[PDB]
Amino acid sequence: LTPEEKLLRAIFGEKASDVKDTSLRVPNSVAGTVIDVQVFTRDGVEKDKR
Amino acid sequence: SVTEFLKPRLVDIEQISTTHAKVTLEPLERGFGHTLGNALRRILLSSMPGCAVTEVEIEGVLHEYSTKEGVQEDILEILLNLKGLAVRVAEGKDEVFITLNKSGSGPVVAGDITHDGDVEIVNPEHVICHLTSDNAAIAMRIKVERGRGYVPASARIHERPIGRLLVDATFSPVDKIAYSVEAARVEQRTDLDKLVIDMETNGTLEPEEAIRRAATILAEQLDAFVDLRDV
Amino acid sequence: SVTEFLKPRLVDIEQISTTHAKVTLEPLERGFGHTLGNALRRILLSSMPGCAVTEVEIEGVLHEYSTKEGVQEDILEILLNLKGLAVRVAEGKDEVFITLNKSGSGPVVAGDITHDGDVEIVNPEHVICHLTSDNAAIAMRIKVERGRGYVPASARIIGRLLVDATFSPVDKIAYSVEAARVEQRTDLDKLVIDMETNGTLEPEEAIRRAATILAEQLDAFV
Amino acid sequence: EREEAVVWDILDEVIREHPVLLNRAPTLHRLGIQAFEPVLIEGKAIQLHP
Amino acid sequence: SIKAMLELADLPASGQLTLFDGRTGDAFERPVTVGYMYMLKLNHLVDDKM
Amino acid sequence: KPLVGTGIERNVAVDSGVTAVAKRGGVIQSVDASRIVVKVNEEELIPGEAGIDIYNLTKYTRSNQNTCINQRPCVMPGEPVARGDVLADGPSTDLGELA
Amino acid sequence: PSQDVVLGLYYMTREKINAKGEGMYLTGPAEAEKAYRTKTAELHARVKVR
Amino acid sequence: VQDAVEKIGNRFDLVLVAARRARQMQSGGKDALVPEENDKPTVIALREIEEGLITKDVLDARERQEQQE
Repeated sequence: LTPEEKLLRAIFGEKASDVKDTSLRVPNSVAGTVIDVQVFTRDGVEKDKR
Repeated sequence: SVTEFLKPRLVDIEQISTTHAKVTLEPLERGFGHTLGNALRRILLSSMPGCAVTEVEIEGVLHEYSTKEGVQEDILEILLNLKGLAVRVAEGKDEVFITLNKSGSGPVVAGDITHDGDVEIVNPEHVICHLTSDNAAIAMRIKVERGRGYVPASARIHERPIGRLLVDATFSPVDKIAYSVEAARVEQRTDLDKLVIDMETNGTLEPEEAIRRAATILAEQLDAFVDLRDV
Repeated sequence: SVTEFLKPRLVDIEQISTTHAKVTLEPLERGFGHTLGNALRRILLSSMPGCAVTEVEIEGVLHEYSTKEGVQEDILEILLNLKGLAVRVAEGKDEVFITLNKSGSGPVVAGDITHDGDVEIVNPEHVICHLTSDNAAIAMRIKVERGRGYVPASARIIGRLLVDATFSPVDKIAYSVEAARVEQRTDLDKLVIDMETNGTLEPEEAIRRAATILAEQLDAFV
Repeated sequence: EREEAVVWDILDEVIREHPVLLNRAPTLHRLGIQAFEPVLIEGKAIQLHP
Repeated sequence: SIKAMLELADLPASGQLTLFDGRTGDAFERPVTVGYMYMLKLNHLVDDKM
Repeated sequence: KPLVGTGIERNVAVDSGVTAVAKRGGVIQSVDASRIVVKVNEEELIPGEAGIDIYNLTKYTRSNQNTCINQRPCVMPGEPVARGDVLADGPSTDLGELA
Repeated sequence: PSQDVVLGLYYMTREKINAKGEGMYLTGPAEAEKAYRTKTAELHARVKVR
Repeated sequence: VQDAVEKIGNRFDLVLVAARRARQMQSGGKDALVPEENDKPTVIALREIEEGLITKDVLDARERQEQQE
């Protein structure tokens, strides 16, 4: 963290950066309807609710 | 005289069918038939109010790109068929909900829609879908709105629950307009003319009401010239 | 609302001269620029009431193709000069007869016309002909009527020569439709009318009367 | 990113007199690159003077 | 054969009709070849190219 | 369909495989936007056969160029069908003709 | 200019024999335009213009 | 820009002089010698050059005066 970021954290104490948002997003200038979702899970990994 | 003109009047309305009419305006002086005909055609073809289907909710359907058991058409084709529904909504309401429940084999048409009496279906023979099984059933909730012009679903300003399907709305009831200027037999003069406007619509709008609405729009837009000043 | 339409908000009238103007109206709904401009153009060119020279008598001249000694211009050019004669006739008169008599050498102009006080010549400096010989005199009996539009001599077909009748004061009208936007609606129309009259009427007044004629033609329907 | 109206007004004021360079391949001579004043249009296609 | 087909359908044998300008209502000075053409929408869309 | 054509449209539509073509003749027992069930004629049964033909239709499947592959029925219940008849139309097909 | 432009300028400047309004005398270009807009004279009418 | 190239003579020299003037009006605090009319610094500089107010010698003289002060 740059020193100014340290001062900003000292003033407002919020700090939640354990994980980074690397998510799938609709590409820009694309509007549509989700018609199918498929989930592939490796053999030996917990299957989520979906 | 020279400075005073003869104002046209609505002399005849001929209703060939429910979706076809001829309207005759007489008398018209030289050149005024073509001027009024073109102005009225451009206003009628562009700026006539109407009512159109905007939202459809079908039970058990999440989006248009799907099928329903016992129905031969896809949901996309059903929405396309609903785009051709001719609905007249009573004045004072810009929004209405109608329902369509039908079970059993047969063509599901517009005459099977349940409406509250403020809605008139002009084409009850319009086919919406086909049910191909005795166990098949369909239950839609259709939303009809008043408007003007063409408002696609994308252009609508942006919660919407999943299942509600947006339909592109063509509000204008006028489909085709033609006009002719023929000779008029008035008193003794021969310079007068007669304007005949042929209107092919979807049956929702009356001919006389259409003519008066176009004339009102033209007069309101001409007021700015009649009061020319720097604004 | 379904009956609510955009009305012009910016109207700019620019006066190049006393007989030339440019009127810009913005914004208009899609397609209304062409509708209004075309309707106004037809009304101003072919239906606007006015007063104009129609018929002429020249002493010693029988046919329009005849020759007159002493006048540089031919008869047809004299008739052409008589067409561009801005004239006002007092209301209640549909027909007047003015006379032009001049002997000498030089330009015979419109200010050498004697009338009965019910006729006003807007352009006294308009050149009617040119006398070349000092022994030559020109005697003309000009008829001025009240009519509508632009009626040529061929449409109206003794010694009377027929002149193309330019009843309408409008000498030129052109209109352009440009793009205009309010908020994010970039499909609106802007109407620009470049207008030129003969001098009898200011362009703004002519636009007002054309719009009044069009509006009164729709009275039975509104 | 939210595409507010004031952003569109700012964009008009930015491009008011800012020339932009148009190029078409192959650039066989220097007239294959020319500068124009941009006029903002609704659509996805460039409008070229005939 | 084309002219016979046009005559059966009560259409001009030249395939040219009289068209009017929708902006002014004035007839175009010459007959215009009006008919029906099979047109395609190629997979070269400005959405994928801007 | 094209109003003006050459006559080869049916060949392309049938030999491309996009359409659903009746393997055996009979009477369409059931029609639906996703399934066609044909009751086969008595002359064309393999001895000891169920006697029905089932055609499951492709509905809104992505193609190699991100286009839509969709099969739409063009038959009614109770309609007789022979061998080689088009039961469903694939993309760019109209009643067995290339569109 | 090329194509339609040229064609238009070609069509407006051609000459026709015995067109409507032949032999008429015109005060200038403005009155020629007025005659054209009033259907008094055709575009291809041989006239005399000041 | 025919008037500007007539007043300067060379297009490249005109570009350089107009760039200096536009930088003076944008980065520096110098004010325009003509009505701005909602124009960008480049167009203002071009108009000033066309009017004859801005030349290379004038810019050098004003720079010398600023250095003296």
